[PDB]
Amino acid sequence: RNCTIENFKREFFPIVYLIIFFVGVLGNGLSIYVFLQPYKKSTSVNVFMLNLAISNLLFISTLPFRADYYLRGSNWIFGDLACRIMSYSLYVNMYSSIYFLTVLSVVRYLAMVHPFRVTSIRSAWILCGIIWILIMASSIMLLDSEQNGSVTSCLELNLYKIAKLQTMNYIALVVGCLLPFFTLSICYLLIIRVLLKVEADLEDNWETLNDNLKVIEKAAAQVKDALTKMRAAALDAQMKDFRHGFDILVGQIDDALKLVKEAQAAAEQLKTTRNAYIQKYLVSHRKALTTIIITLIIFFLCFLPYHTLRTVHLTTWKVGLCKDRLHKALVITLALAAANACFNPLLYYFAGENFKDRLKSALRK
Ligand SMILES: O=C(O)CCCN1C[C@@H](C(=O)O)Oc2c(NC(=O)c3ccc(OCCCCc4cc(F)ccc4Cl)cc3)cccc21
Ligand SMILES: CC(C)CCC[C@@H](C)[C@H]1CC[C@H]2[C@@H]3CC=C4C[C@@H](O)CC[C@]4(C)[C@H]3CC[C@]12C
Ligand SMILES: CCCCCCCC/C=C\CCCCCCCC(=O)OC[C@H](O)CO
Ligand SMILES: CCCCCCCC/C=C\CCCCCCCC(=O)O
Ligand SMILES: CCCCCCCC/C=C\CCCCCCCC(=O)O
Ligand SMILES: CCCCCCCC/C=C\CCCCCCCC(=O)O
Ligand SMILES: CCCCCCCC/C=C\CCCCCCCC(=O)O
Repeated sequence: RNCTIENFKREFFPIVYLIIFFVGVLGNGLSIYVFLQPYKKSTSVNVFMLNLAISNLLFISTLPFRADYYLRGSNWIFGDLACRIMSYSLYVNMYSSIYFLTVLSVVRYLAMVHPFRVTSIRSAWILCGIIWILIMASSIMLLDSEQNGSVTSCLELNLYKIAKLQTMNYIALVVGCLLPFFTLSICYLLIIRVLLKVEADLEDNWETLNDNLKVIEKAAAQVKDALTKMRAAALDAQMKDFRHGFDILVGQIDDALKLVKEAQAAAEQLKTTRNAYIQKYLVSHRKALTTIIITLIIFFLCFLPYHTLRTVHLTTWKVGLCKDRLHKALVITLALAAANACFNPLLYYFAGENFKDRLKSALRK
């Protein structure tokens, strides 16, 4: 090991791996504890988040061993099977995470489309199981093949595996990184488009309501006229129960008129119900937009630099050449990719589904 990158590695990896370990145990242990708290309602997004956190915490449990490897001067003492498992756990976590994130963004988009619409929980579990099976079967090759002599080396690129990984990169790069990032980019576009259009419509709706209510507030002959115009507009607008409730408000006001204080007072009750109708949409859009922005940032930080540098490192690799500068850049972006496993609970906190509700419930206990 003549190259200087090895001296860099033996100090750098123990630091970042142990930081990720402790931070990731705290975050994921607490997140999983919160998830499993009983709450009157549950959702498929809770399924996807729980699967992500379990995957991340499993991966995090391997990091003290990798740190040990480097702290011993790059000598593996944990046996051949354990080395195999290091490799396998790294890559299974990474791509299961990428797919759980992609599915989560898609789900939030599809939800913001339908704010008023167990059945989908079992489907969420079925989908998770599909993802696990496909990635675990695609990764078993790592389990097939501690190599070194006079010392025991694990975690190292070497001649024996170079051609193999050159082929596998090709697939994982395309199907495991770039295709999901493409899916995310379309999801961002669609989220922004739908959000802008819906909120423009909602502002128009609220504005016309306040116009009609200001007319009723100012000026009984014209009160009935305004209420009948509003009733006709509402009838043409036909959420059957919601429309019926608003129309019953209108009919109660129009009766209290046709029977000036009671009807004008009843006119205000539409305002709070309309504000609640607006807020339902606004909450769905907040959630979808937060999810997609945090997820794109994770991809730009954790996954795309790593896959880029990894690919070039493999393509230019030669037996008797160090390439210490490219190799150092790769080591750093590998740390970032690993660190995703402690970054993800940010998403549970800022875009969870009754996450804070479950947390406040836990705090009561
Ligand atoms: O420390 C250091 O000096 C630096 C790192 C050395 N080092 C250590 C070495 C090591 O791991 O020991 O790895 C590299 C790789 N590895 C790959 O380029 C790879 C490519 C593909 C791959 O596939 C796993 C299974 C993916 C299954 C899958 C999931 C999907 F979602 C979609 C499609 C598929 Cl197919 C694994 C590694 C590339 C460059 C260097 C190293
Ligand atoms: C992942 C990164 C690269 C995404 C950046 C892509 C840019 C080009 C995206 C982000 C938001 C997108 C816009 C979102 C909304 C609309 C309104 C629609 O009526 C025409 C397209 C238009 C104007 C989109 C054009 C493309 C767009 C500007
Ligand atoms: C909504 C905005 C539009 C969404 C789109 C934004 C995200 C693009 C995603 C993937 C493209 C990846 C393209 C990478 C192509 C590289 C091909 C290449 O460089 O090949 C090198 C060499 O020729 C081979 O051996
Ligand atoms: C992530 C580090 C390496 C992990 C290797 C694979 C471990 C799998 C662990 C947990 C997956 C949980 C499986 C639950 C999904 C099945 C649901 C169903 O079939 O209905
Ligand atoms: C990673 C993100 C890439 C940045 C893409 C830049 C394009 C952003 C375009 C529009 C952002 C719109 C923000 C939402 C405005 C809401 C205001 C309103 O609805 O009244
Ligand atoms: C967003 C970065 C993801 C990974 C980087 C880790 C460090 C980030 C630390 C703090 C970021 C906080 C982002 C909060 C977004 C929520 C905004 C909102 O609630 O509307
Ligand atoms: C809940 C996070 C609040 C942050 C406070 C900082 C210190 C907290 C650290 C560890 C507390 C561990 C909480 C686990 C105990 C179970 C919770 C309960 O009592 O219901």
